[PDB]
Amino acid sequence: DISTLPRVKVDLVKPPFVHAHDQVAKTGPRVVEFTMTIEEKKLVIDREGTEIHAMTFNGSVPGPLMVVHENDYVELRLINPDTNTLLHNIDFHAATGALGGGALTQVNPGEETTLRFKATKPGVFVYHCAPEGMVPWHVTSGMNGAIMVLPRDGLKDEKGQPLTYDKIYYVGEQDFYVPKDEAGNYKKYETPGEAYEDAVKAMRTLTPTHIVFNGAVGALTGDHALTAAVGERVLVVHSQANRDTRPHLIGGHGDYVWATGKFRNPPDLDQETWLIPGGTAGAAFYTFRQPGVYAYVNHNLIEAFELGAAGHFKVTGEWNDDLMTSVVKPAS
Amino acid sequence: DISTLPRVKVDLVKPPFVHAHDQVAKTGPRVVEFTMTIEEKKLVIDREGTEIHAMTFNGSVPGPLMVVHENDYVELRLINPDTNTLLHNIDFHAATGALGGGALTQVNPGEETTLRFKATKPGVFVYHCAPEGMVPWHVTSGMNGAIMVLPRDGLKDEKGQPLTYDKIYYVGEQDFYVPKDEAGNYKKYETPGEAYEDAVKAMRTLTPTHIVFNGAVGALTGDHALTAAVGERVLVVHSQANRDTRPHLIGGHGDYVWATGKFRNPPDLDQETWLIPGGTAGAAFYTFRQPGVYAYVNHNLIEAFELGAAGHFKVTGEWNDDLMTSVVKPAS
Amino acid sequence: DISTLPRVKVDLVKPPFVHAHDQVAKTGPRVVEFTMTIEEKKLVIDREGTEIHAMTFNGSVPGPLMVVHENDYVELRLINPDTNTLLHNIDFHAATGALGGGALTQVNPGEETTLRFKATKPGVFVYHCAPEGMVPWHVTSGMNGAIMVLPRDGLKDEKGQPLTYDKIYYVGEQDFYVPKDEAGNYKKYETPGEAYEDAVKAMRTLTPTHIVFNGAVGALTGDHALTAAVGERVLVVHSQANRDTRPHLIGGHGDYVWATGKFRNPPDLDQETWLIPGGTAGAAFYTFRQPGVYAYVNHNLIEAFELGAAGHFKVTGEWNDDLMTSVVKPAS
Ligand SMILES: O=N[O-]
Ligand SMILES: O=N[O-]
Ligand SMILES: O=N[O-]
Ligand SMILES: O=N[O-]
Ligand SMILES: O=N[O-]
Ligand SMILES: O=N[O-]
Ligand SMILES: O=N[O-]
Ligand SMILES: O=N[O-]
Ligand SMILES: O=N[O-]
Ligand SMILES: O=N[O-]
Ligand SMILES: O=N[O-]
Ligand SMILES: O=N[O-]
Ligand SMILES: O=N[O-]
Ligand SMILES: O=N[O-]
Ligand SMILES: O=N[O-]
Ligand SMILES: [Cu+2]
Ligand SMILES: [Cu+2]
Ligand SMILES: [Cu+2]
Ligand SMILES: [Cu+2]
Ligand SMILES: [Cu+2]
Ligand SMILES: [Cu+2]
Repeated sequence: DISTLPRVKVDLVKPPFVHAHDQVAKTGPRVVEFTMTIEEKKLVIDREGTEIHAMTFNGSVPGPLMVVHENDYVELRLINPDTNTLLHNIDFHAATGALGGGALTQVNPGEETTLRFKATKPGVFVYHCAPEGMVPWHVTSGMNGAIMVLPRDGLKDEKGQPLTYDKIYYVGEQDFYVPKDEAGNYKKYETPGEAYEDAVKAMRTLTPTHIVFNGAVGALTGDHALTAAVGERVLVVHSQANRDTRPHLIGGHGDYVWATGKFRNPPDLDQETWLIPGGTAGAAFYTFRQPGVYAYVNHNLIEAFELGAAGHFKVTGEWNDDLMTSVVKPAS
Repeated sequence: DISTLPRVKVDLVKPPFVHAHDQVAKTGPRVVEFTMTIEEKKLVIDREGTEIHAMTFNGSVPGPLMVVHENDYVELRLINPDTNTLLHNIDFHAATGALGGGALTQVNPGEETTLRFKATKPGVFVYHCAPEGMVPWHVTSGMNGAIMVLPRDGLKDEKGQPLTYDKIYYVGEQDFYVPKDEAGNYKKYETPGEAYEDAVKAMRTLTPTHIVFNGAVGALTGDHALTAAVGERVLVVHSQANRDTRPHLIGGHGDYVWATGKFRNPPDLDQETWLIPGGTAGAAFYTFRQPGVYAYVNHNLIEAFELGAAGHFKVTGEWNDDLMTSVVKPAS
Repeated sequence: DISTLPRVKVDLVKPPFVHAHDQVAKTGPRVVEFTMTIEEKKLVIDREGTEIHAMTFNGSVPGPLMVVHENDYVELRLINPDTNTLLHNIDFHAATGALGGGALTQVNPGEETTLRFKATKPGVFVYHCAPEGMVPWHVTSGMNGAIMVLPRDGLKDEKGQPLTYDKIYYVGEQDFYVPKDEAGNYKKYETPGEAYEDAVKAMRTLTPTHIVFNGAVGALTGDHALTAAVGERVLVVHSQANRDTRPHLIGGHGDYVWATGKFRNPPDLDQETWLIPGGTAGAAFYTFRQPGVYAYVNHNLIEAFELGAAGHFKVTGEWNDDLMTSVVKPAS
């Protein structure tokens, strides 16, 4: 009887940050209430000033990470304001039935809906828009995110012992297919609808023009680099709603990795690089052992360094010469 | 001494259906006899009427699923009628030696051969044609299928407890590379041989023009949707002889998944999406919990919804509001 | 205190062979000293005579396999002779900190450096060049290899029992992106630097022109086929520094496979084909059961048979008719 369960309202935060939550559940099952507003907006995605009409949940690419526990209910109020031009919906890969909710959440501009579903399987899962007949256009315009369903007793290692993270970040990776003219220059459009047939042709090449973290080339660099300290335990949730990726922490490892994101399985240990299939979220746990700059990349290095799938960590603390040292510095 | 073993003749059925078999072996090891006839035929693969010269085992794309038990012998009579134009052979990834049988089964039109091999490893495995110098042309013209070698005691979960399926379906996924003229229109040819150099050039782009289930866009929809009932346990065998895929049941999960298809390994649990590498068969087990339409897709959504890699399940039964419900239907 | 540990100097050998080592450690932890010389050289990569300016560690593509044990120290003297034209460095995915060593090993032509790192995680790992701003160009010009860190007690199966190999081979798989003119012909350049902007444009297509084992189409065939005997236990280490691959032994299996290459995890059993993600090394163990020719391929068969990712094993010994036999040889 759901009416007797506690309700808790969560205010979401912008990726790559994650809303406050408890790893080990401090309450019984709850109805966890979220609200998201759909925003179609112009986004500049590279250093050249290339602009697309992005389709977003809550104004960001990716959409925000939602965090609940196994056997909580998720109640999502989804709002499509009348300033938008398209029909949207939402499909949760965490959910059972009705196309993940897509069949029940079709909202025209000026409409809203509220969906509830039970989070029966623990793991990180993709959510994305999926309107009939226009599914990849919405997804590849940025309309995807992820949801994490923690076990009620938190994460465990391969021997069943607790794993506790100190920090968590969410990296959404996005493949974009920006249409090009005859000579290879990117086209611009006044409205999302203008782009539609050119977008289909661009997608059918299967060759993205940009692959980015957090919605733009260089988004997770500089003042927006991810941070940690030596000794900190960090969980990085990574999603890709449409196309395979292979994350790698340059200078580190994935100590414990759930490449396909489902926590009832034991983690893979000591990974250099792992494959997250398109339409999946995964999670990697690492304890930092050295300070400095790290690069976190899709290790198709062309995708990383030419097309945009690279971010940075900046790590503070003490250098350990036992792990690595320069014996003879570069010299003639 | 093989001459003292029982022989049993199996009549194959057209995908996505699977011939009758027992999950737990009710006899000792047997010689299991199959016959396949090669048929080169014209196939219409999309709604626009695009036609290719397909190369098939038993008239279908994919070829039929063969089912035996571990340590059975498979004896295959392979017939290449004189109405065909090409040399063909067969390579079983389940088999040990002679290029999987390919070296021993080269049949010109008007020839036949009989191969026997012992099924020593349990799992689902690809089989495909592989003639010297023309391997990817035959495979990507549809000349592939799969074989399932069940353990003698059936399937088991990750704790070693029995898993019994109620229904089984076989989804063969096919990448096609239809040659195009200067403007992007598909070419037509009178005979398979006419297409050969244009086919090589089309394949070398690494970009399929169509990716389909059961040989055509929309093949597993409408009257040919897959069916199940709420509460039924369904095993879906999925193969891809040449190119990676990432299956996903929209509105469901893979409860138990052998992504690379080999049953001595524990299944992965609770998968949203899984990667089947090209040249592999995998298997996913799901118990339906909600009625309605489900879409089963390759979750590169461009590959699914633009290029053809999508099918439907239609599921009968009772709706469970505890798992999902619309709290407020879409409204202004 | 490192100064009290034994030092041992290893002389590397050319792939696909591997330097002598012990599987089970016969000494305590050591400092293992390697020297590598960088060589930029012209390489002919196909039967048509296509030439690239390759960037190599020790004159080969791939670079040589280094073998140590867990908790050894690796000390690498890296030499960039003044006959080269470019800055180079090295990044070990086995190492912790400083971008895998890349930040500490930048050598202009005429310089050398010595790096030491502790091998704290067992597995096979990629190493590659990664200079700031030119990472994929160096990697996709051949500047990558692998390092194997064995557990001190050797390899184990999924039940923790020892696995001992009789022979080991290293297959480096390389994606090349040779620039093309308007009509599709490959361009030639006097120096590596001439090619740079054309190389960037070629890489951004994400479509390799060649995918090869051991640096050229057909490198592991003929007199250079890999050899084994029936009954021999063979470990094949396979790396791909940039792009996914899916190895398959035609006529065999991977009996025990570490697809993502990390030995603290149990192997996957009985694999037909396995996925090694780009930026990863994996390892497969097989016991040969039949003599004859085997093909070892990337099982995207277009990549294998059209673009070059195929090699051969030639296996001596006795044929076993119980496993496979021709019952009726091909006939009219
Ligand atoms: O846009 N409806 O609240
Ligand atoms: O190429 N990944 O869908
Ligand atoms: O092929 N996915 O990067
Ligand atoms: O080791 N980074 O590509
Ligand atoms: O999906 N389990 O990593
Ligand atoms: O075509 N031979 O039966
Ligand atoms: O892209 N899969 O071979
Ligand atoms: O890249 N395989 O869809
Ligand atoms: O959730 N289906 O793409
Ligand atoms: O290959 N075992 O899923
Ligand atoms: O090139 N320095 O030895
Ligand atoms: O397509 N593999 O990076
Ligand atoms: O997509 N890698 O072959
Ligand atoms: O079975 N070899 O492609
Ligand atoms: O990475 N372990 O196969
Ligand atoms: Cu939308
Ligand atoms: Cu989806
Ligand atoms: Cu054939
Ligand atoms: Cu094969
Ligand atoms: Cu270099
Ligand atoms: Cu790397």
